[PDB]
Amino acid sequence: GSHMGTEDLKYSLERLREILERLEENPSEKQIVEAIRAIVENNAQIVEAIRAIVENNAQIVENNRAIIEALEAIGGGTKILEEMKKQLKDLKRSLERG
Amino acid sequence: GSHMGTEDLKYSLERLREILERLEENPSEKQIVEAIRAIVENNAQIVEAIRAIVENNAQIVENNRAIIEALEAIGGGTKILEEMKKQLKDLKRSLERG
Amino acid sequence: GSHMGTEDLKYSLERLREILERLEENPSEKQIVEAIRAIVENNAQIVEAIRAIVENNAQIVENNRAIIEALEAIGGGTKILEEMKKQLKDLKRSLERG
Repeated sequence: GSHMGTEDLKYSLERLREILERLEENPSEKQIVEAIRAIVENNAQIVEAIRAIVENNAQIVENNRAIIEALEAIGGGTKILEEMKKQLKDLKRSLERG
Repeated sequence: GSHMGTEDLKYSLERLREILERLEENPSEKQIVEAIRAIVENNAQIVEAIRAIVENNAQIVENNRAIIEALEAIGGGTKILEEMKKQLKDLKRSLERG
Repeated sequence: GSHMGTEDLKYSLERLREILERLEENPSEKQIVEAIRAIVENNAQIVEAIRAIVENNAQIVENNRAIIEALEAIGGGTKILEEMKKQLKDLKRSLERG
């Protein structure tokens, strides 16, 4: 699995903090570059973490549509059909984004 | 549409990577500032990407409530009413956050 | 509440922008470190904002499962049971991630 945890992001930034503190205490070209490096890598980690979450969210959206279809089946003939079908289409719209 | 894709974030960071590599190979005031600039802009892109996603998530939460109301209708008289109504309120709580 | 708003992230980055602009206009060791500092802090804010959102999303996933159980109850005997139960398990999988 390529899924990244929220805690994983935190731990990476804790290291970044250390580097920052070292930079502030003893400003230098080395510490500046190392600080930037860590930030650049961490930025990727954040996006990658978001990616996995978004992909999961997409599955949830699809799952939500499955509920509607099942609901409309057993609720067949009930007014709710008029509005629940509209929601399904809206979920599809969301499904195609991420 | 102002929606930003996950891939869009990646591509921006790929450019950032290039700048980092140039910085590391040839440290300089120019490369430092340019690296920082790219990071600052990319940070905005991440938040803006999150914004759109969160706004979509808010709509999903509202949509989830719509399912409950439709469900409670056809399930009227069924015990589930006691608990499903509690969920709806919880979804509302989430709806008002983002 | 420890929940952070999307707007909160924006406002922080607006300050970061100002620092960047000052850096670009007058490059200096001071502005470089201050720019990095702000970025490091803002990176934490982004992750913390994500954390709260993800935790909320987890609750939504659980809530979605509650809908299924209520649906399956009133729809008992209906074919939908075969597929809706599969979704519930998939939601559980998502619930255990974040």
